[PDB]
Amino acid sequence: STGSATTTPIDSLDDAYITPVQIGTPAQTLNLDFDTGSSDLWVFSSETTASEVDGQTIYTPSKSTTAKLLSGATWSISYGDGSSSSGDVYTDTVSVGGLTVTGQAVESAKKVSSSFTEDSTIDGLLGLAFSTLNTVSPTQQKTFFDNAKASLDSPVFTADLGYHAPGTYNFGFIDTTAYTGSITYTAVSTKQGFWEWTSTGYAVGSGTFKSTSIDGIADTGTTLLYLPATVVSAYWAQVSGAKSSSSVGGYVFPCSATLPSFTFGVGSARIVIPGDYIDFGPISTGSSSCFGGIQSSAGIGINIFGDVALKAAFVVFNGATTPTLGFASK
Repeated sequence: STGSATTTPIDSLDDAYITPVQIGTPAQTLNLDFDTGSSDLWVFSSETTASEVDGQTIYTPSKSTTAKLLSGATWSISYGDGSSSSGDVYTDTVSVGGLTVTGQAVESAKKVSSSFTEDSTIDGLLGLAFSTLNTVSPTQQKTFFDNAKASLDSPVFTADLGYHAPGTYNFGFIDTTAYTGSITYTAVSTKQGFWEWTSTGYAVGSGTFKSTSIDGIADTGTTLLYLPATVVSAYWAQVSGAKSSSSVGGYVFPCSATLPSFTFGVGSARIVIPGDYIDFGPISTGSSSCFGGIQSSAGIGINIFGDVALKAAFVVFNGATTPTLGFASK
């Protein structure tokens, strides 16, 4: 089998991407944030505290003839941005772009933190990291990809995120029309549960490529590119007036600037992020200070190849017995 679904930016900045997902019988369609940095499929629901729902579409398990309470199971998750959610668990039929999994754990939120409530466009998350990170207790549950894998034509999914435009998540096949050149594959460590890999270096604008190993995670659920402070300083030093602002929480730059590109290495191959992809707009409405799309990872504990990086590439998440990642230009 295969599946293919369009993913759409939630706003004019590409702060996140939503993909429609069918849950239950009859189908209830929710727009989920596909997150290769986490491993829970959780949704706003008829069980979510009413004051914490503000415009989201909810899953109502009592209206699904295929929903079954997973007795005794609870979940609770906290994300790198400080947000969180928790609740109980159902199993139900879940379909993405024509690919159907029966018995998928659908984690129903009883509580969500303010940032989720405040984002009316995201009805939940669909985790695509390794199932060892799944938070369901006392019986850990598998991701949608893990459950689908054996049925897929090939044990892979691909992320083709758009810049200020829709893109595609494919399951079970590699669309050879969706990228240019060849796909360069690179090793993955699953030891932390992430799609963790090592970039071979970077360049700023037309500058020379610096060969240096940068371990990080391919994370569709993170907006920006988080890299070591040395790399990030080298980038922003090429932008007149750019500075790190403790009050804003990262590098800002004059909105009048033209940003240089940023290149990252995948083996001997190179992925170029155009400068425009690094502009996240005014820090507050009407400000002439703009927020940068490349930020330091120094306070995180891990480097994160988020959407800013991934949207410059066609990315293969290869879930073969030894997983690997593939990157192609497009």
